[PDB]
Amino acid sequence: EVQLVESGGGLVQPGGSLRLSCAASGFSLSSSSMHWVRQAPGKGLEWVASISPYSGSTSYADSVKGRFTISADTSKNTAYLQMNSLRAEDTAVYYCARTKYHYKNYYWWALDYWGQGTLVTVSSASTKGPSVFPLAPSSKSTSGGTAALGCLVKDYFPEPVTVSWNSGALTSGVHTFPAVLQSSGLYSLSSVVTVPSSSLGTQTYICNVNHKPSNTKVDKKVEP
Amino acid sequence: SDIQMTQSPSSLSASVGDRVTITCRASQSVYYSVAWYQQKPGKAPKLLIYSASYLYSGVPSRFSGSRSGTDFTLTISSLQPEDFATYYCQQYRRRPITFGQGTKVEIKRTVAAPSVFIFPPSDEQLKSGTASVVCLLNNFYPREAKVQWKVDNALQSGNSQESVTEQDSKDSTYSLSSTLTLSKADYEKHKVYACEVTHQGLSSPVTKSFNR
RNA sequence: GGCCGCUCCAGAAGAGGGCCCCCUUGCCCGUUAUCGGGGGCUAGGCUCGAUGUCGGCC
Repeated sequence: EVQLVESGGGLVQPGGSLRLSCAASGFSLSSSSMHWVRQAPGKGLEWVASISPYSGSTSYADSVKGRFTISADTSKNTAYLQMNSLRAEDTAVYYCARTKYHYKNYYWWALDYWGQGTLVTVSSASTKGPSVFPLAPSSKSTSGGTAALGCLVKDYFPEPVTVSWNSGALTSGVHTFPAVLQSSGLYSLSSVVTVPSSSLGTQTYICNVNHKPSNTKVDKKVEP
Repeated sequence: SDIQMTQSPSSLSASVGDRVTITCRASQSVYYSVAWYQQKPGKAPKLLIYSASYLYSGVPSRFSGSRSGTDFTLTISSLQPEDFATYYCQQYRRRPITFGQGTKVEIKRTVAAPSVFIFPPSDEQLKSGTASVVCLLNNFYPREAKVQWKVDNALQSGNSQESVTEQDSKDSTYSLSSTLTLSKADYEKHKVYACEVTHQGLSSPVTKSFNR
């Protein structure tokens, strides 16, 4: 019944600007105060800004006082977050949320509907395609059990990459680790499989890396 | 002063059927102006409790909250499969609103030792001028493992990074990767590279090495 | 010394105000907005007063 679709986020360099838009459905903005809350990667939640469209009253966190501007447009039943002079500590998923207005309540309460968040990345990195190296089965396997092998996917930007093994023909035992931002602003990631050591000789293992935001497509054979 | 919300524990393991409690202390009194939220990975928070103990509509009655001074408790009477997620408290007695870091509610299972695998850098990478040494810890539990890198018996710091899967969809284990990145110059100055793993399921450390 | 006054300066000066704890808002209240009552600390810091070691005038 109630909906909150956010949009307008993405990738931007420090100093740059962005406009988030939280389109609401099923309720009127004038019966609500709207809020932006952010979740930096791996960290908790934090409140950015709020607005009450019925009155125009607005409020901001201190870290973003003077750079961000919340605003509403009730004819489009939509709220906006204008973000200027972005630093890298503004990188986060940005969730808008609603608190319903109740004429008997005397003050605002919890955030009772949330939208699914947009991602905002503030890096100086420039979109680059990944380099694929093989992670070879050891030339010392225990002789009669399982082996491990994989693909190393290094130096790509931005996320996400997607890995598959033998073009999807191999899913059992596949682990693709979450990507890691190295000390150079680029991402790195590994994907590994366990297979029987017997199959090492007479089964060829090829992983398929695909990075969309740079239209890259690799295919690496893994072999002793 | 911002009223801060401090949440413990950071995580915990339980099983379907368990009674589960999470707590959150406020830097100072917030009277009853605490709410509790549920969030599943990469998905929106949902509101469970407001006014420290009121059940927001549609929130299954298994959820309860209570107050003890500046201590706030969220309790799942009998734990369902849907309820493993991260839980956050929030205090709105004084603007600005503020959140605790969250309690992550993980699946309990038995201890499993990691199978450890070590991978030298590829000749391809070695030409580009860098060397990545990967060390893999497969299907272990609980999450707390330690991977110490030893280069010629010398212990390393600052030059590696770890990533860990979420709990496996079928057996609820973890897998972990640690990559020790060097420059090509440094990799060939040395001879023996070792990964040393310590975990509950391992009575003594598991070391795996190679030379070149 | 008289009369006036508070623009300034005093702190020699009340009352606002503020801070913390309790009561699920609990006399009446309440900005699309977090109060009231109770308990405890705040003084020269802000507003308003009062005052003179201040200012003016005859």
